[PDB]
Amino acid sequence: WLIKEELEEMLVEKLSDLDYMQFIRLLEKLLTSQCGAAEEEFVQRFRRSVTLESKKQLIEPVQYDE
Amino acid sequence: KHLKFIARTVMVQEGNVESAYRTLNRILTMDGLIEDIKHRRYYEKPCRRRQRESYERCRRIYNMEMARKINFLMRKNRADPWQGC
Repeated sequence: WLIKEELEEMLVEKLSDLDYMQFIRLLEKLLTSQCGAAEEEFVQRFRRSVTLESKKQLIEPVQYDE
Repeated sequence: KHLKFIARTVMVQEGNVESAYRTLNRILTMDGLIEDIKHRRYYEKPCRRRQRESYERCRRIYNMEMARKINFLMRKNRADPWQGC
C-alpha cells in the first residue's frame, strides 16, 4: 500500500493518519471480495512496487592461475 | 444453644477441600458475614456507619445503573455496518 505521503501527493490534499487508516482499510476490504478487472485496476492504482532485494550472497567467479 | 454442624457447614466432595472452602467463603460473602466480621473488628461509630451505608448505597445505585447501560449497549458492539461512510 502507498504511504500517507504518496496518497497526499496523489490527492493534492492534506490528510490525517486516521483518514489514511480508513482509506487503507476500505481498500483492503475491496481486495478481499470477488473483485473484477476494474476493481483490481482501481486497487493497483494505489498499490506500489517494492524491490525485494535477495539476501543471497554474491558468488565470486572461479578464476584460474597459471 | 443451637445444634452444631448445621450452620455454616459445607460437606467436602471427594476430598476437594479447596472447592469446599471456596464454597464456604462464597456463602459467607454473599450472606455478608465476612464484611460484618471485618467491620466488627473495631467499633464503627454511628455517624461513621451511616456515612458508610450512604456511600455504599450510592455506589450500589451507580454500579447497577452503569451495568444496566453497559448491558443495554453491548449489542451495539458489533461490527461497523457502514464502514467507509
